Amino acid sequence: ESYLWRDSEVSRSGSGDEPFGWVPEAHSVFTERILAEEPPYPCYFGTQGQQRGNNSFSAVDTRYPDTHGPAALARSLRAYRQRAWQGPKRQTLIVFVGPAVPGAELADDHRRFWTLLDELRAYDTEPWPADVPADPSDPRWQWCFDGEPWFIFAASPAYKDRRSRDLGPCLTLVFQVRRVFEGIGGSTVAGKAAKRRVREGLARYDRIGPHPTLGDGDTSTDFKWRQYTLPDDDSVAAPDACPV
Ligand code: HEM
Ligand SMILES: NC(=[NH2+])NCCC[C@H](N)C(=O)O
Repeated sequence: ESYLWRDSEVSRSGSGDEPFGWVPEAHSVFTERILAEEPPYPCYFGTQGQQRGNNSFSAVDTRYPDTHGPAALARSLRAYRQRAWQGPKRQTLIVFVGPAVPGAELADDHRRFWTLLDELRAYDTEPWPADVPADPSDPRWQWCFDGEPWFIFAASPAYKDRRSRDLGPCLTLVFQVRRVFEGIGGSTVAGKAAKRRVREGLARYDRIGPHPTLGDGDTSTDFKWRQYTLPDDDSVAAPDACPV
């Protein structure tokens, strides 16, 4: 019924040539990435959330869009939002989009990601937040669903130098509600300490440095969309080029 899974429920996602028959493998690669010991995954928060049982999963199967597509993901997002606002603050939803496409370029995976986020809006039950501009060209735009803005980023196997955003063979969407950042807002002492620690991790793991669009946390950053789909290099997209 529900396509929202905890780690122990993933194996029932699918088998074989079924819808989601590739999902257990995608899940297994993801957990190996973020639990690796040497070098450790740069985001220790994410590692800790996995070890502690606080990550949830879902998927989109491009071969079954009527049943295992954007409409179903929108249901899973609503169920996740409810779980994310209870119990531990540091929860993440990880969504695999598959099956994997051997040979896909990063730009192909980014286009897929934006099309998904665009499409999901049609299946929201709630009014768009009246304090968040709905127009993606606005500097204060953020992707919103079920009444609130989310934190969201795209992971792909086509990230070569920014290996931290290679989470396995599928386009992967990593969703969180703002609750995750309680106590470690970018302007707090703890929040700065967390940036230093993750950034040291990145230097160890990736071949390219942290991207310029990740700010210092002292103000709300304009054109947050850019952080959703970082390039594999140091280039900065035109602020008006959000594909939604
Ligand atoms: C499975 C879950 C997670 C993954 C895969 C993950 C992944 C990442 C990655 C790849 C970055 C580097 C910046 C970027 O590419 O956008 C990052 C940075 C960060 N993450 Fe995580 N994360 C996870 C969960 C969390 C959670 C649950 C929190 C908070 C509780 C958190 C806090 C942060 C912080 C503070 C940074 C540093 C941002 C900066 O230096 O500006 N992450 N995360
Ligand atoms: N797990 C992550 N990559 N988090 C990115 C945080 C984005 C940032 N706090 C902002 O809204 O400007």
